[PDB]
Amino acid sequence: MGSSQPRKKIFKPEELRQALMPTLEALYRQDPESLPFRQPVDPQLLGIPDYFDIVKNPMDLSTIKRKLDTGQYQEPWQYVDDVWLMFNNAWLYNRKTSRVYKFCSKLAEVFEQEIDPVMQSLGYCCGRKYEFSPQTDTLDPEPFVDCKECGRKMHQICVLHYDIIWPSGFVCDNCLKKTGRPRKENKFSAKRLQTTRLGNHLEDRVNKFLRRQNHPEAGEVFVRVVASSDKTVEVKPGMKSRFVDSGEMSESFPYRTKALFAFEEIDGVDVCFFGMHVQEYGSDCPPPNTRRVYISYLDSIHFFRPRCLRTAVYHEILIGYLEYVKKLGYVTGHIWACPPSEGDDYIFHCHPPDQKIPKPKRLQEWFKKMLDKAFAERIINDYKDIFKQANEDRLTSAKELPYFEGDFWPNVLEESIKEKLYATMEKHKEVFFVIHLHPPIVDPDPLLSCDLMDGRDAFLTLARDKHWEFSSLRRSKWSTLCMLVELHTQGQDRFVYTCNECKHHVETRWHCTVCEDYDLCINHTHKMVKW
Ligand SMILES: *O[P@@](=O)(OCC(C)(C)[C@@H](O)C(=O)NCCC(=O)NCCS)OP(=O)(O)OC[C@H]1O[C@@H](n2cnc3c(N)ncnc32)[C@H](O)[C@@H]1OP(=O)(O)O
Ligand code: NA
Ligand SMILES: [Zn+2]
Ligand SMILES: [Zn+2]
Ligand SMILES: [Zn+2]
Ligand SMILES: [Zn+2]
Repeated sequence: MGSSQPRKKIFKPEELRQALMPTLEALYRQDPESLPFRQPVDPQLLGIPDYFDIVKNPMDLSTIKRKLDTGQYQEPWQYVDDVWLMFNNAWLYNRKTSRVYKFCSKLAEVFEQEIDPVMQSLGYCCGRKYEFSPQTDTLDPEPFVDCKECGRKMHQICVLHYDIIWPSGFVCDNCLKKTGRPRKENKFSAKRLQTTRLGNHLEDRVNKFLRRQNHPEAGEVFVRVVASSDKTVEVKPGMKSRFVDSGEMSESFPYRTKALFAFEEIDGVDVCFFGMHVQEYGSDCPPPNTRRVYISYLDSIHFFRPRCLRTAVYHEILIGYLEYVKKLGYVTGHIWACPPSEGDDYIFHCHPPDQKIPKPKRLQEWFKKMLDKAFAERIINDYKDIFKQANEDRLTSAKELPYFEGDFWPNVLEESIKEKLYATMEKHKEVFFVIHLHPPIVDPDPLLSCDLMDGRDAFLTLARDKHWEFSSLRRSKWSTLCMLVELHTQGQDRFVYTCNECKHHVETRWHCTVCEDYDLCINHTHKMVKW
């Protein structure tokens, strides 16, 4: 296996030592925390024959200092990787309550805030050793990539490099200030996802809302509908033979499901922070589902900036949804406020460890607060929970309850035929909402075939494979970076162009500077370029 990198950056021992050992010194100065670490662990002094069967590679301050003094480190990452082995040996062998487990953690905390700046003016991203959170003994490591001119290794996630975006390879940031080069534009951006009138309504709505507070840290939000597709919900086999063979409810119900996500600009790059799947039952769907929308799933990662605006924006999105479908012609909407099972994530592959999953009452209350200003903003006229609504309308048949795909009710009914039930309704009153917003329906928006977001399973699965975690701000940015590459490139629709006056087909064409999607034939107010 041969090596080439003609003008590599090589660090001479004194360069490395002179820069890196200010950091080792900070660790030695921690008294008493550092004293079990100034020496290699001696299992016969400590009475733990355990150790070398458990820790297959001991490491300690003294060893790292001698490696540093003799020059056994060629690249700084080897120095960094050795102390993390020292910490990792500590955190492993010892119980999470040990004294030296803690000592270590204080040492880890100081090495974290010392190594990052040093490694940065050595031209590197951080001085951290990163590994992906466990899946179903081993962890997978964060990827690295090497600058095409430096040869110096950096965290793929730290510098957000992706070959599909920049196919000429990765080149570092100061080798571009010396190249005179600025980095080519990332054209695979959340904003540049295909725009739709639904998506525009919600981003246009929250955007000046955020200006309504004008907090300095706020950045742009892009809302995009990334998948849209006509589906049919089959009536499940219990109610199957008892209501449709009779002919009182339909065999299937046609709906249009959409998946839609919201992104914010953080540190200059798209971060995805909200996702939702809806079911829209139009005006030719027969009773009981006619003119009804339903929120299958909703999920969130909390890194929205600033956090004192976070939830407000979730609401304005939801508010904007009912505002949008009201006008298109929908009349009632239906929420099942059920908080995530397990450590089961609804949409996003791996939530932050310290993001709290609400108690159902908290989420119920949340949805009630959300609804209260839809009423007040003159948007919906009111809303009840399912019983102050079911028997206000005096429902008595099992066939009158809206019948949605994957909803609770189709399956409680499903094997209540197998074996009473108005009681199983009334226990779960506050988890199911019914929203009154108020001539056929028209979805102006086209259909977006994008299998990845055709239901929540495709996206979760692919992130698990590819370690697109939403665990931290930095991992969030990286899996947004790649989520968007998947949406842009391997979506299932490719585009025929039309010229807005001529009805006609175009390939050669002129496009407006500012119009949302406006081309016109060579065969007007706007500045146009030839595309
Ligand atoms: O930040 P929120 O407005 O998030 C609302 C969401 C519904 C988007 C969110 O909860 C989410 O990501 N849900 C994922 C799955 C889901 O909701 N599925 C249902 C689809 S119908 O508000 P939260 O409700 O998340 O919490 C706000 C504050 O309350 C604290 N908190 C949440 N959960 C808690 C539990 N179990 N115990 C104690 N406190 C809990 C959070 O820390 C939040 O407080 P801050 O001061 O903002 O940190
Ligand atoms: Na342990
Ligand atoms: Zn890094
Ligand atoms: Zn470089
Ligand atoms: Zn024309
Ligand atoms: Zn025009």
